[PDB]
Amino acid sequence: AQFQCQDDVKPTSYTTEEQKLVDQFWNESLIYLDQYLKALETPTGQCKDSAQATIQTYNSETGKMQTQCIMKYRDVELVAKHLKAVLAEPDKAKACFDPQKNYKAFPLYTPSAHVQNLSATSKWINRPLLTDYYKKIGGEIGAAGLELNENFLEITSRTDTTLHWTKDVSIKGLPTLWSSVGWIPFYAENPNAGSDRFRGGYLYAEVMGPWGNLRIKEIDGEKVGAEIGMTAQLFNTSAPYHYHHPQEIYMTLTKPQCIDQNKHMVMHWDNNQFKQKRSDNGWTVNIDGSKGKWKKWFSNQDPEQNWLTYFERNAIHAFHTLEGCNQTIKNSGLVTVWARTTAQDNNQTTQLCRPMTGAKDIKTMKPEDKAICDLDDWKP
Amino acid sequence: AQFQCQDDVKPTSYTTEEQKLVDQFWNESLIYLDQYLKALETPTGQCKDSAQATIQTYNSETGKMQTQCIMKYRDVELVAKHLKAVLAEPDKAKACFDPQKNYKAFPLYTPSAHVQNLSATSKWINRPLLTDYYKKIGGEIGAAGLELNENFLEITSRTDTTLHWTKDVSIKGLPTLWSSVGWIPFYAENPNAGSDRFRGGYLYAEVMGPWGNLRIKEIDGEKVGAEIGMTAQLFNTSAPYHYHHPQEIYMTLTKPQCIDQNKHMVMHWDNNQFKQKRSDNGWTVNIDGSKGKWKKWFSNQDPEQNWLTYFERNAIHAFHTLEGCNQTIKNSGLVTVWARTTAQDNNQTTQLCRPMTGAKDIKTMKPEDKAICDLDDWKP
Ligand SMILES: C[S+](C)(=O)CCC(=O)O
Ligand SMILES: C[S+](C)(=O)CCC(=O)O
Ligand SMILES: [Zn+2]
Ligand SMILES: [Zn+2]
Repeated sequence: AQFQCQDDVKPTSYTTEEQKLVDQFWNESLIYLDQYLKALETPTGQCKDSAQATIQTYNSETGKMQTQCIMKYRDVELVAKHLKAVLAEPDKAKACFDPQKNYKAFPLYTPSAHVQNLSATSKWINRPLLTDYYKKIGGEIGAAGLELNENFLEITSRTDTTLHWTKDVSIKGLPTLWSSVGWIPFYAENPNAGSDRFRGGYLYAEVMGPWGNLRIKEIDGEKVGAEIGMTAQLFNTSAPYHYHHPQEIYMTLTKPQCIDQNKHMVMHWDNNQFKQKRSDNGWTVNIDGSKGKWKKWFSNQDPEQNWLTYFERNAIHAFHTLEGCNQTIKNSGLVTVWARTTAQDNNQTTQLCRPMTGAKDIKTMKPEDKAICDLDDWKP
Repeated sequence: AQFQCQDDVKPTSYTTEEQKLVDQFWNESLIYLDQYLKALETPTGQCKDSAQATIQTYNSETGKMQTQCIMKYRDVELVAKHLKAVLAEPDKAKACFDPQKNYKAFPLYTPSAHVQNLSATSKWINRPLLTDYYKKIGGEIGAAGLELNENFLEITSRTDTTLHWTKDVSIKGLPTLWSSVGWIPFYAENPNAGSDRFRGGYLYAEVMGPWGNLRIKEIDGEKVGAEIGMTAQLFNTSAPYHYHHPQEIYMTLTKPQCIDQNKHMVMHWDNNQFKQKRSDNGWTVNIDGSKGKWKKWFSNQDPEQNWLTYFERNAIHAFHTLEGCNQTIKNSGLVTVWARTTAQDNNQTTQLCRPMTGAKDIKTMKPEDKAICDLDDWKP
């Protein structure tokens, strides 16, 4: 195969010792991507040829969850094809890999000195620390950011990978990877993202994709849409409803402490539980989960049975960690392997549904509050 | 100096070709022993006159590791004294060396044909192969033994000796030594030794000592206690707690792939973490590491910082390779330079702590399981 790297991949030269740190980063990245391929292709449930993914937590006509075998989607097929080419010619793909030590586009972080201490690679990369970031921010956002990042190892180690992975892909099994990838406080600066705790208590990182460590633009003339990484959301937080053009996959790693520790919702934009109105090149979708109506839209997540979910384009989705033992546990949360399949086409912006009532209660947004989602059409 | 060999050292005539093969073995043995001497005597840490050794991974009064400058121990001073005499008059000491080609006391092995082929000496010695030994045994012990011995060179080559050794003592630098010494599956036939994978996945060999290639009984009327060799323990294994009369020294060669790949515990018999009751001519020591209490007793091992440990008489110890990247790595383990200092006095038996109850299973013992150690007094 012929790899064309992204345009911000630059020639690099390392000392003998530095190259060992980069090679360990690369090797664990390759394990992550081989396990990712196996997670897609290994059959589960009643699917004969690939993994059974939840595509709607609540189908309006059936009143139950809806699944699909994940390799039925052409975009997922292409992700698998590109991972296979990467893994078959790793020396070629590695031309497109760098540790993002001097990445200028935007800041990338490491949670804490403790996390940094997990690997010589992470100490050498020397990203700014999120403990420093949230000390400067202060307030309730800073308190949530400190709770997550000062306890990041413990939160992210509460995982069970034994059923759907043949190698531990968590921070315990791949500590150089998790300690060295660029972590991003994606909601800390966004007032529309809801509560102070959710904004300070959310992080994600990208191993592979247009902004990750492995940045391949094309393989054999095909645009690489794969964007793979991880996410971490502190316990006792709720987020507003989300939607976006790119299709998205989540594999839950967290071993819950109670059955309803981690709940999630995904429903297609044209689901009859919502009200739709055509708009200039899009849809206005009204969501009304008031008076307990929201509860049936949310399903419990775990790393064995309800572990895999696939979001079609503009599907409405949310992650909810307020119920049950979230009111008593400590240093806990929701931790996933995350991906998007079409990162190089359409609009990648993560959109948030807004209060039907207005910016005023934007901070107290939960799944029971009536919301409005302004969807845009995508290009075929 | 005057050397008196052990009683099973016999005179043997060699052809010119055989003597050459014996000589190469002896020459690498002398390098191994000279490096051993330097590892004891070269100051490290805050020790001014000799190497800083860990003697307790967890002191109960301080809650921290405890160290000692290793030449403060009179038995270590005597190993150093006797190594110096060997190195000063190697022709005299060579009278007590033989390749154990026809050693009668018990079987000695070579891991595999591949390892055997690493040196003309080992091909000539023609030990029985552990690949053959474990094919016959079969089952889960045999599967572990084959995994270790089919991949012996890869496992034992994952070493970094640059910091504390001036010549590489690993298989990569002394291939005749490592391929020719007699390897022993010390736990393969011991039903008390714990899991089937630990039992098949353990090996040690003895260069110098009462059962080694160099078998000196006395130097200048002093009994030589020195017993020096190497150990290999396959990854993803744990062993029961150990104890024994002879003092013991471990120098870690494996370069870990995660900071917690290779963990060890050593705590003196009278450590207040345990409960002691005076028994007949000994001490009953009860150990309770349940509910995570064991974790603080175990320290990470590497060849640079926590590379040297010294076990006082009857000190409880264990080596634990279940954590972290042991759930992700392959063809890996823990490899050490091993020694005992008083191999000619008291009871040399390696003792194992047992499960607290009759219902408790040996095949599952891990550091977290309550255990009972029946210690015997030594002769002062
Ligand atoms: C925070 S991420 C990794 O951009 C994905 C968030 C989402 O849209 O679900
Ligand atoms: C003689 S052995 C097989 O090294 C005993 C192992 C130990 O007690 O550390
Ligand atoms: Zn999303
Ligand atoms: Zn021992």
